[PDB]
Parts: sequence; structure tokens; C-alpha cells
Amino acid sequence: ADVQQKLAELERQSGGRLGVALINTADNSQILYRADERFPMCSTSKVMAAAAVLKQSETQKQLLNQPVEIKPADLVNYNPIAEKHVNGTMTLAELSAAALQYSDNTAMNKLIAQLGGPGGVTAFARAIGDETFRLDRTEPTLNTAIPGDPRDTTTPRAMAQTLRQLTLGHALGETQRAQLVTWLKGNTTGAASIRAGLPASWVVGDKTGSGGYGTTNDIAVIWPKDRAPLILVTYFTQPQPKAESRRDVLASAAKIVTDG
Amino acid sequence: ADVQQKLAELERQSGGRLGVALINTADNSQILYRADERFPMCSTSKVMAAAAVLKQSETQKQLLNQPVEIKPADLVNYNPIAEKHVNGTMTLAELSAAALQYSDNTAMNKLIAQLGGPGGVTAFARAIGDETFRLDRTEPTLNTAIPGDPRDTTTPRAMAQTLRQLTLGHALGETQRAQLVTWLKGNTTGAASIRAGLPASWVVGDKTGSGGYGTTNDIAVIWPKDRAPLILVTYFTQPQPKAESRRDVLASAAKIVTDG
Ligand SMILES: *C(=O)/C=C/N[C@@H](C(=O)O)C(C)(C)S(=O)O
Ligand SMILES: *C(=O)/C=C/N[C@@H](C(=O)O)C(C)(C)S(=O)O
Repeated sequence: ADVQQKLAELERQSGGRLGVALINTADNSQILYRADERFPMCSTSKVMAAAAVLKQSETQKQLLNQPVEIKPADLVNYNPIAEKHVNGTMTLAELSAAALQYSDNTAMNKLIAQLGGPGGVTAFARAIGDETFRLDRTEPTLNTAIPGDPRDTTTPRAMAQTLRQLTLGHALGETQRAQLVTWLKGNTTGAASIRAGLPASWVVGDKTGSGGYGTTNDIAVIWPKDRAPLILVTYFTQPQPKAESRRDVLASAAKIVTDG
Repeated sequence: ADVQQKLAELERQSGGRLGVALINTADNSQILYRADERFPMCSTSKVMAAAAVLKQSETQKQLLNQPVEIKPADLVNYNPIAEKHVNGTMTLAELSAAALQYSDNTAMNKLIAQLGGPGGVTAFARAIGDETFRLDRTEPTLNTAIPGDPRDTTTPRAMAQTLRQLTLGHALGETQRAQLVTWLKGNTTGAASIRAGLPASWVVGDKTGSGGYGTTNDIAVIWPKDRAPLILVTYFTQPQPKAESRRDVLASAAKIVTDG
């Protein structure tokens, strides 16, 4: 509508490539912008991995309480939670929360190892009907974000659809779906991103990501004041190897698509 | 010097009044800017209330498990957590988390009432050697933030000092101190405020606030990469009752005072 002109303006003024998918669950309407292009997911991939471990825990009923050893060698680049338990252990519930709410990279690595490798995360994507998602690498190299590289990519449309099934749909058993939403709603890293663009009264759960070429991402489930929930995926990447993050672009994108 | 001039330049362009107080616990140095002027606290006052409840919990030893009834008449203007428990209950631990991490205003009112009113929160401030802090009203009117009004105000210097004692000192017992810091570290609302101004590797716990006159506040305990923690208060208020919030200003303030 004007939504398209505005998104195009934002994109041009930003110097980057912008990807947006909104699903409105009141009526299944969508707002799409480069929705079928691939973008590096970076840490927004932590959602698929934690969900995969949730799913495992539907048949391995004590899985979330299993201790996992954190060695000095497991420490990656960003480890605000793991590094407090080195030469100690963390449960798989603790690791999921640390990956999701703090973006801890060591924690993500443990989730990936539990699933048997990046392949296992991709296998779960495929099990819930996501044929686009691909995880190929561990932290921190999954975040390289090199233009033209298909590794560790998905599309806004696929990720919105998947986030809808996981958070509001039936990809997970009910307890597990509640657990994921509880973890997402407690994210500590999202206030400058999608949230920044929404009315203060609306409630949000979301997972950010960032990486190379100033890749700046957010995926969110959103409960507007007095409306059915929305799903929003805002992905953004830039042409220079060491571009600065742009969480404000995401916020601008969320304001634009939710004003209507 | 360089920083005092930069702060003045930032304030000069902001359209408002900026209060800063930084304490570097490596050497107890300070950086101060309008640090003995009063500002309205808004929700940064929630720290003092949760800390008062923690203090109570040192002698009433299951206090944090105690259920509190939430009635429809309790709901204020912003209760993302409390509203799911109307005609039900929340524990004091849950009210604490809700007020700190989500800024739930019904939650804050239950903490105030557990302390005997706004007066009891002030009494606790006084018991830990804070002679500046004053809480006068309940939510939501505590955030009116009218220029010149002394209600519900403190100074950046008083709040920096208090925050240091609560989170790194011995104002509380050790478990209570750790509980507070854990709650601050899991704040969901801070990524666009002080955090936005600091390198991504630095770990932050904080409490934001906002209100009338475009008042935009953040107070934080910061664990920089490879340095002793800092304490930072950034307060900001504006001349028009309906001004928009300016979390960007706090971010910039944070960057100026941490650059070197
Ligand atoms: C999640 O999106 C990944 C976070 N890590 C990166 C970041 O930008 O925070 C690095 C650069 C620390 S690395 O890819 O781990
Ligand atoms: C904490 O700072 C509380 C915030 N409240 C206000 C805000 O600006 O967010 C309102 C307007 C929601 S209310 O006056 O409490």
C-alpha cells in the first residue's frame, strides 16, 4: 500500500537489504517485503535449536534437567552465562534460556551438540514443515553473513510461518509451546529492535541476532493490546564487511507495518 | 573535562535536562553531571521497593513465596504480568520480577503496599543511608514527572551510591544481593538505553523508567569486559508534558562517559 513505499524508502535510506514478513493471526493477512529472499539468521537460529530440544523432551521426559559439562575449551566469543559455570555444569533448560534470553553462544553450541550437529537442527526444521531453513555451522562461524552465501539462511516468510507454528500453532506439545513463549517473553536483548517500533502497551517475545556485514535481525511474536497476536520477522544486512548494527531499522520497519 | 563538555553538547542538542552519575569501582572515581539536581525517578524507583522486600525476606524467611491476591480493581495502566492473574495471585518473588524485568505497575503497587506505602519505601532508603530518595505516591501517578515537583525524585549521585550498595555492597544479605543482581540482569526493557551505548561484550543489569514530560531514565550496574564493575545513572526530562521519550540520549550519555 503505502507500506511498500515506506519499506522501500527505509531500505534505500539505510544502505542495506531489508526483509520483512508479518503474519496477522486475526485474519491470516500478511505484509511482505523481500519475503522470499534468503538472509543470514545469525542468532535468530537459536529459536529453531531450543525448539528442537523442546521437541526431544516430549519423548525424553527428563531431558531438560540433564546436566551438561561446560569446559574452558567450550567458551566461544560471547558467553555471559556459560562462563560462570566453566568446570561446572548447566542443565539443558538452563542452556536454552541462556541461548534464547542472553544469546549465549556457548549455550547454543551445547544445544547443537545435543541435536547431533547443525544437521539435527535442520532435521527438526524439516520435521515441522520448514523446507527453507538451513543450519550448516556452529557458533561463532554461523554468523559470517557473507553475501551470496546460502549457509545458515532462511527467508522472512518461512521463518514467520515457522515461528507461528512454534509459538501459537502445534509444532510443539502444549507444555513445550508454553515454555518457548515464556523464554522468548523474557529476552533481555530486544528493546531496541522490533519492540522499539511498537506501542508501549503491546507485549512481545522475540529473539535478536547479529553478525557480519552489519547483519541485524529480530523475530517476534506480538500480543497487541486488545488484538489477536502478530508474528513479525525483520531481517537486515549491509554491503560492508564491518558495517555497524542497525536495530533502529528494525524498529522503523515494525512501526511501519503495524500502523495500519 | 573532555567528558563534561561532551555531556553539555549532548544536553545542548537534546531539548531537555540530563543528569549523570558514574561510579567506577576500580578506583571509586566518579563522572558527575547535574548529579545533585533532582529528577523524577519514574520506574527506576522499583529497584528500591524490590530491594526493600528483599531486606524484609532476610527475617521473614519464606516471604518471597507469599501469595498476594490480584483483583480487577488493582490493575493500573500497564500490567503485562499482573493481568493474567486477576482473580488469582502472585508471589512476592513474582511481583518482584514483574516490577523489575517487565516494569509491571500493578506489581510495583503490591511491593509498595507490602512496605506500608510510599513512605515505607523511603524509610528503607533512609535505613541504608540514602537521605535523598523520596517515594510519595503509588503507580501510576508517581510518573507524572512535572518539572519542579519534588515528589518521587532523587538525584543521580544519591541513586548511583545507593545502587552500588544494594548490588555490590552489603546493604542486603548475600543471597538477597545475588537475587537482586540476577533480576536486574534479566531485565527485558533495557537494550535501547544505557546498554545501547556500551560495547556488546559488556554485561548489564538495569532498570529503565519513563513518564510525563518525556522523562526517560535508566540505572545500571555494568560488568565491562576485563574491568571492575561500574554503576551508572542517566536521567533525562523535557519541558513539554507530552514529549516523546529519548532513550537514544541515555545511550549517547553512556557512550560519552565510558569511552575513556
Ligand atoms: C547472534 O546473533 C550472535 C552473536 N554473536 C555476534 C554478535 O554480533 O554479537 C559475534 C560478532 C559476537 S560472533 O558471531 O559470535
Ligand atoms: C515506569 O517507569 C513506569 C512507566 N509508566 C508510564 C510510562 O511512561 O511508561 C506510563 C505512561 C505507562 S504510566 O504513567 O505509569
